[PDB]
Amino acid sequence: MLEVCIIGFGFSAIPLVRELARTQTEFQIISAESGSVWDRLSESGRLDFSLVSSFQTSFYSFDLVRDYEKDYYPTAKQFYEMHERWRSVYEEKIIRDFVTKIENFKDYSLISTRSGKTYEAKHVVLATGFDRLMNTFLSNFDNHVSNKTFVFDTMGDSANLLIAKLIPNNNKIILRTNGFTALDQEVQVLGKPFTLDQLESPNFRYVSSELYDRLMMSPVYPRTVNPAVSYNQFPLIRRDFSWVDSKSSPPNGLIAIKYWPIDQYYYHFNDDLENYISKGYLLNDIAMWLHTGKVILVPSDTPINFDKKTITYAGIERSFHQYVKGDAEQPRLPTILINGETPFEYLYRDTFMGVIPQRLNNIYFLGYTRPFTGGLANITEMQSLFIHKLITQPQFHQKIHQNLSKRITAYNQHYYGAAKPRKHDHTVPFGFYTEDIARLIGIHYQPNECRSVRDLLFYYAFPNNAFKYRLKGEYAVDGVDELIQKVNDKHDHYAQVFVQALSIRNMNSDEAAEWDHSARRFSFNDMRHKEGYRAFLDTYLKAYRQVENISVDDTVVDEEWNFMVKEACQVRDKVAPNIEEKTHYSKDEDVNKGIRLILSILDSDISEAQSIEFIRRLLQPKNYELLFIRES
Ligand SMILES: Cc1cc2nc3c(=O)[nH]c(=O)nc-3n(C[C@H](O)[C@H](O)[C@H](O)COP(=O)(O)OP(=O)(O)OC[C@H]3O[C@@H](n4cnc5c(N)ncnc54)[C@H](O)[C@@H]3O)c2cc1C
Ligand SMILES: N[C@@H](Cc1c[nH]c2ccccc12)C(=O)O
Repeated sequence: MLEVCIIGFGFSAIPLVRELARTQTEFQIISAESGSVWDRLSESGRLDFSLVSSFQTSFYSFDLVRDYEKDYYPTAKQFYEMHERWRSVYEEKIIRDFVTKIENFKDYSLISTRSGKTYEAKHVVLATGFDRLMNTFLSNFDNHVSNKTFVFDTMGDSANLLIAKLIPNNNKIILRTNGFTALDQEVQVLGKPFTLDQLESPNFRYVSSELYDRLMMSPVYPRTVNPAVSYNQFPLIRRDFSWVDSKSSPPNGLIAIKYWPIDQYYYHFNDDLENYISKGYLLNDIAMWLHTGKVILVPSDTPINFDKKTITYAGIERSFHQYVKGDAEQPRLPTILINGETPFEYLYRDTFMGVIPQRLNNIYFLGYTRPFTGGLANITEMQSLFIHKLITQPQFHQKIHQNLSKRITAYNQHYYGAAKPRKHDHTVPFGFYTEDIARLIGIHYQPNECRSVRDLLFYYAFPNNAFKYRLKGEYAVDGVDELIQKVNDKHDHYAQVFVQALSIRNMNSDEAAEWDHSARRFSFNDMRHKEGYRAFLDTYLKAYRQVENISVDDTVVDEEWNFMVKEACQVRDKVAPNIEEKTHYSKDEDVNKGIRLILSILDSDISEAQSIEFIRRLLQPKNYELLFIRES
């Protein structure tokens, strides 16, 4: 009888199928003829956008070792073409059918399909993706609508893309909001560009969770009074974070939108705008929309008349063309019967690492963990190794399952505290998840085995991408050595991120907050770098309309709209004039001097002197314990 049956083949299943093939483990795939959202967009000519995740976190290690030459954000078209490439490789192992039920028994599961053919398999892996009504809404969007008003009740990456397609046709956008977290998907470090996933250095949580909190959360929590940051100019973007009860930050369950800042979009695309726009690189700078009044934030209880399609704000009954509210993504799971009898209910927090449900036997979930930043590939590549190791090695299967409920309890205590399960529990920081899985599999690194300072840069500062853990050991991929070499050379061995931690080692969280925003351009939501691109924004809108073959009238200054903009930006108009011109930009000075210190001792063996003390203390970090990794 079959050893492994995989249900669903799109993107998440790729690395697991690759490993089962290499161990020549018997397996079968069943995926529906229907296809994915990527197929639907392909079939309607709608793959004209880009990923919000960098290439090095969005493509699998066995592609990166062949294809990586620089950091960049691939297009949707590039993403899907990689999906299809791998489908052509394994299509002979795919039965085109739709799974309707799984009866889970002691040794095996009985799988049913719509064609009526049944299958028996010892191990069952589900990688079927998620449902979103927002997908159908993008597949039916008319991008030639112009001179209209739109009302949004949710803000997310899908909503942000629609706003980017609506802005150039002179459409006005109203956001009825209880706040959202937005982050520049690319930032500058002493002028040079870094995708945000490059600057997370997540293993510094092992030094101290308080130090790691100071490294990451001042752009998310309103910790600085600096009047240049968007959460001071537009306080309706602030969310109610009272649910957070973990000492691990960024907390599991936090989601952010990643967007092109206009200064970085200009840097990359201004010399060939019409071509870049047509390739899928669209300007989606929400901070620029608020700055210019093209998007306004209004209180979440602003009244809407759905009968008349009006919304009333600033004393104005504003008629609107369309109202938009996105649904909750739910996973696409078939009916699963505990013991062939009891319906199973999915709950992310009641599974181990989002993969192992504790009510079932030999059933695994692949692709249902979401990364807080970067691509899903980092997550699904590590999940695939975990799953493959579970399927093919009984000693590991037993070592994990013998205390499964206790591992889940300790995991949840660490990352959720006493919070009730939330809809977004499945979102995790990618460098915590890949490192968590690595330590479970045993392909992690050990902080105490670093010899030189260059070793400490790799352990702590080099991003915890899946390929980081595939240089040596059980899941080693050929070519990973040159890839890490390329990445280090191209990012100066990540000395810049390492120096950030050193600069804040003795600050409290408010000192750290103001230090983050003392740079000439701080990483995220710097409102000082918007007005200077007003001219370019007009060039962008003209070029966008040329690509879309549309004629649009911008002569009518919407006076009603201008009035509503003025009402909505009163805090901005008060705090923005407080923006200071400094003599010293403290963060820029500290990072330059810290980088020059590190590159002079890069090759020194572990043997300012207070920085020396800090660096030597990285060999035995005292917050290294993760109790869900142990077998008691
Ligand atoms: C608009 C949009 C933009 C995105 N952008 C990014 C991005 O920039 N970066 C990123 O990392 N991720 C992004 N994602 C995430 C994206 O969902 C994943 O990267 C990927 O598409 C999901 O892979 P999957 O294999 O898990 O699901 P899918 O690709 O949806 O594959 C699941 C497959 O299983 C099939 N299937 C489902 N149920 C059954 C069943 N019962 N029986 C048989 N077959 C079944 C489906 O038909 C489908 O073919 C985006 C998602 C969307 C919707
Ligand atoms: N540590 C870097 C990058 C960073 C901060 N907060 C983040 C949140 C998410 C991703 C990256 C970051 C900085 O302070 O600029």
